[PDB]
Amino acid sequence: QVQLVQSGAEVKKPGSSVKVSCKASGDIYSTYASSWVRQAPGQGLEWMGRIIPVSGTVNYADNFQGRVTITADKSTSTAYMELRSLTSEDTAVYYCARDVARGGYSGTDFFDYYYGMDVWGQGTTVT
Amino acid sequence: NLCPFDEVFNATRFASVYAWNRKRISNCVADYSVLYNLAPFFTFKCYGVSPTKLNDLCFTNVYADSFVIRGDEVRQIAPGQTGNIADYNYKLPDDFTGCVIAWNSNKLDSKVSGNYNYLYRLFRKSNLKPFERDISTEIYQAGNKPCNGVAGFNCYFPLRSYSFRPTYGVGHQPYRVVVLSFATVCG
Amino acid sequence: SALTQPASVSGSPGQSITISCTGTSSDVGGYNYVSWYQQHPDKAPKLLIYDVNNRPSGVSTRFSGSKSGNTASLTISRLQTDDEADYSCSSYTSSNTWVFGGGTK
Repeated sequence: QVQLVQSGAEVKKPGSSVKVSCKASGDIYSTYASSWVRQAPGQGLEWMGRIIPVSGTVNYADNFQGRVTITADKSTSTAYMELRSLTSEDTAVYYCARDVARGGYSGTDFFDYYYGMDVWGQGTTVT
Repeated sequence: NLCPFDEVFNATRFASVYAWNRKRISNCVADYSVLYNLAPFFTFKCYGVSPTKLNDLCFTNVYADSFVIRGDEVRQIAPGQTGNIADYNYKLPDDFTGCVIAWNSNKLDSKVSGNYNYLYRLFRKSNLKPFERDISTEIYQAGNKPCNGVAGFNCYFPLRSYSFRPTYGVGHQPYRVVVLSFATVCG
Repeated sequence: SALTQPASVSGSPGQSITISCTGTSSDVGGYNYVSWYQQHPDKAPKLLIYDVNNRPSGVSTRFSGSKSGNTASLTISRLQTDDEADYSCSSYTSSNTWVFGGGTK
């Protein structure tokens, strides 16, 4: 319903820097917020961060504080992801999804994203 | 003319949530251009309006509730929600039309050992109607055994303190919530 | 971080299974917000439960979750023959984060 379109994969052997852009232009309200997850090959997910593009307020998991910089512009309302100081163990898939705000109101709520993640991107298998 | 918002937002010490000091704003002009994308405004839930067009909506009155709650208790400061912050402590109307603003205040409220000057109404057997408080405390809550005194185990003391600590979360950190409520106040 | 959850599942159709996600008393148990996801092999996941028990619209009847005070749990009844996937959890995690615990396959 929101039509997330994500970037292409990269073969960045370590020491490089990766940007992954999450283009979504469907039902883009002021309550839209795009989280970010990792998926390593063979094991489970790891939630990375979250952006609210109408404000720019940024969450992180503490395993990715100072490693990831989630940039997003307000007019296009789409999010980027700068993972830096890579490792060969960081070969994974990096989805972006859509955290669902639970309420009808105006923009800029940092807290309402506790429903889940309904729609997702398509995965950029960054190596 | 100008509003005293920075006397409300940039104040020294806020109210507690059980005794939320309502502050009335009128006979004034309300500039909201410094108030929507100012840096520490994590929460800006507006309900009856839109905050871009808040600068051209003249209202006859502005209320400004203000208190200090947890991070994960801003979910009750919203119409139609149930907890023990909207139910027992501070009820927001279903016909709400103002804005709910909040920001982290770990430096100003929580201290290194623990700061216990903030209290909330855990026990009350009547739900609060919108836009009023109970400030008075008495140990007699209707569990059972109506005997009165300084004791417990059936009837408990109502007010209890938040346990605020800096290395204890950001959803458990003091969020200095300021709730606005809404033709002499223009923009 | 890393709510432990067993990655063991029997692919025998016609029975009922149950997967219990544990966690500390600020991840699951501190909240009633445990959600569940299933994932295709090498595709994106999709949402099943959001609060404890609920479901969004495009979700079958058997997809039900539950809590136990500290150990959240999803169950499957009438295990359809080709529905096995990678079941993953989440929770509001006392700091606005989510925490996904492993998988099951």
